[PDB]
Amino acid sequence: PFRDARAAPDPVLEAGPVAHGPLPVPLVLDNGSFQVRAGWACPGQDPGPEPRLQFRAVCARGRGGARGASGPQMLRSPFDRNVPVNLELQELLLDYSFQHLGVSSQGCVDHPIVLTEAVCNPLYSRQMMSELLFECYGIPKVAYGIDSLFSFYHNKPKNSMCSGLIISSGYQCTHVLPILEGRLDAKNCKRINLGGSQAAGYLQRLLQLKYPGHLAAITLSRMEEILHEHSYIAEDYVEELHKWRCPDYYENNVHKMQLPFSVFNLAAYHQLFVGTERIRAPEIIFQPSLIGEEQAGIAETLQYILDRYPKDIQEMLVQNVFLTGGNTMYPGMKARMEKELLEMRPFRSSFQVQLASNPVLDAWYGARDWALNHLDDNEVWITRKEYEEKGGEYLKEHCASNIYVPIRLPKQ
Amino acid sequence: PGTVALREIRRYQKSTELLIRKLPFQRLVREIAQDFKTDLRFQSSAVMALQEACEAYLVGLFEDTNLCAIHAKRVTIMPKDIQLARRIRGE
Amino acid sequence: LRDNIQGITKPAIRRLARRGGVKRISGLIYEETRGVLKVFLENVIRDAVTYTEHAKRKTVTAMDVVYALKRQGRTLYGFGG
Amino acid sequence: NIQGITKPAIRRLARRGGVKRISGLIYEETRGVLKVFLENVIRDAVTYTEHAKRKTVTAMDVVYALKRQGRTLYGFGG
DNA sequence: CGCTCAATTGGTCGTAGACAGCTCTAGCACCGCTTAAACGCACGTACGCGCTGTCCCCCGCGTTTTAACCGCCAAGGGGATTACTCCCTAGTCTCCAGGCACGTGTCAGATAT
Ligand SMILES: Nc1ncnc2c1ncn2[C@@H]1O[C@H](COP(=O)(O)OP(=O)(O)O)[C@@H](O)[C@H]1O
Repeated sequence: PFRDARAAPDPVLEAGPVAHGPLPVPLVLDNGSFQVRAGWACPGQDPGPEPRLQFRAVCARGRGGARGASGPQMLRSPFDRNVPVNLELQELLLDYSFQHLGVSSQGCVDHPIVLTEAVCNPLYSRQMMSELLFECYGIPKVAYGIDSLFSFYHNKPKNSMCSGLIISSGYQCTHVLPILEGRLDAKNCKRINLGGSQAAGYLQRLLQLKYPGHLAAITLSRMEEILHEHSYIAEDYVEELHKWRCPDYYENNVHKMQLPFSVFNLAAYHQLFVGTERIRAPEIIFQPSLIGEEQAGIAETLQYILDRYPKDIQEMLVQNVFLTGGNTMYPGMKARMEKELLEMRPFRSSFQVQLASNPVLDAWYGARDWALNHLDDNEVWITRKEYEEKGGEYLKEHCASNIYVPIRLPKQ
Repeated sequence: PGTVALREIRRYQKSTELLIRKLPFQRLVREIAQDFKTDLRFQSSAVMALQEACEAYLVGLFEDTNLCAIHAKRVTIMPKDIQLARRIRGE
Repeated sequence: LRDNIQGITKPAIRRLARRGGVKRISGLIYEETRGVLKVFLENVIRDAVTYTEHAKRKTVTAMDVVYALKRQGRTLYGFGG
Repeated sequence: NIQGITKPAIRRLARRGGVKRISGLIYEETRGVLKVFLENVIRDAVTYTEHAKRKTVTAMDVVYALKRQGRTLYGFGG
């Protein structure tokens, strides 16, 4: 059968840690349309033991006058299309995270922080986010970067001017990130508007249409079992759905987990047979025309960005295709990706596909190991005295982070 | 100005004769009959009974299309107003 | 040639529209109307011929079409029957 | 007493018809549509019943009324 | 913000077409009157499945406060109207010509007065 989810962890702490040399340990925080992930950096230790608040970033409140329902225990979330675009829920999300991390004594957030932002972040959203971060929370200095570049910075061979493609996936997007000598080539980076939410919503809608006996019993929190544990991505899609065509393959390979139980009962508590369906929700990022929506998908975007470039700079970067975030958790992902890439490389040419050491957590460990090294790069971090003149759109172009564009925003 | 068409409405609502040219209509009636079946030929009264039924039917369609556009807060008809006027009739 | 139903002229369809009481007419409406006008004969001439084919005559009478119009729920006076 | 056909029942009929958003003046105006339809099939049926001279309004008299309106039905009498 | 002007909607004269009373005809089913068939109104006589209040939990409803939406504000630029420019085909009416029907043909060859 299905399991069910679990909640109410013990992230209860004293007001904060203290470490040798400069005393203020930085906070490391990831945004996330699926889940937020956070912690104190734990500097001077490599085996960073306790990331905390690894929680589904969706909230409510008790409208009868009870409590703010920020943490784990209809619903709203502070992100749209992977960019934060909210205040009235973003506040109680950050307050909840800061309660469990601890604040040292009073009505200001004492320690410096590193925080994730979108592959490109709309100028106004950084303005609103920095305005919350400095008007309300009052942090002394702040750093920004991308989950994908942080998880790459974690998985690099060396702390050097490496180059590659980063392939990223998550709730409402996947992005292809051409990085040249540590610099994101933002003029020819691309994204597809599909990923985890679309795959889960699609797998739901398939089972809603295929099994009209159980229409309220199936829900996204049950789709996540079959999506993250029973599904796999094809090595070649027409080759997998071809071998599903014969019943002797089907009945042996099909997954068959019962609904939660109380005519041989399964007409009410069905095994919800999935065979091609446990491939279709994975394929969405490769063929978005499995949904209605026309976009190139990962294979044609990967080809499209490469033919922007001279043939030598292709060969020296395609040596590091890195897989990270979200849907890259599917079993068989590397074996699909390297086949789709072999089909479009020059005939004898070499390439290598690298999968993250932990495709969900490595963004935090990347930002952590980054902050542990860049701790006193006082030119890199956005300092509170810089936000005292810079309007909140501002960014500084440090390694493993987004590209600033010189610009100014009217606000009153 | 762009609106004195409202005087055409009143003129062609005062008028009650048939509006399509008899020869074009008779040619079309015969062509549709002849590719349907061989040696069908029409008395003038049958072509007139056809044309009166056609033009009364189209005046009904235009009245129905008028109410669809008026309901859509328009003062203009587009082919979509006719396609509602068909589906809402079941045509 | 003009046999493409365009022989049902723009101003004639527009005059039927004006008797029908409609104001501004978009330029695709004439052709959409010619589509309906064919289909009305694909009902009426076709069934009228099934009444002509009751007697198996060469002449279509006003009776033959009035019977088709009667079964199609659009009865007509002045011709009798 | 029309209020015996309920606010959720008038919503349910529209939801069985597949409707998304609505505005609540639909409910009493729909009771108006239903009132004239229901009155028509009743008055037609009683008109067929009184030709058969019985005081007991009877299923086939309702069938003759519905069949005059072009509608065919079964299980009751059919 | 109410005029002058350039155009109809509506008015008077015109002319012959399209009625409606003849002016009968004569074909026919209507009206009269018995004849005759069989079932309509009458009607017991079998016995009932609509309605009358007990017992018990179901559905509709009011209340509440989020948050999508229709009604609305104004502007956006392209496609429908108002009007002129020119090309053709709808209607006139003509002669051609042929199918349906009626009729004389006739005399033959098949049938019976
Ligand atoms: N298992 C998962 N399933 C779905 N999405 C996930 C999963 N793990 C991580 N993500 C995705 O990671 C994406 C980007 O990285 P994330 O850790 O959330 O930081 P950020 O949004 O700031 O870039 C998000 O869009 C999120 O949905």
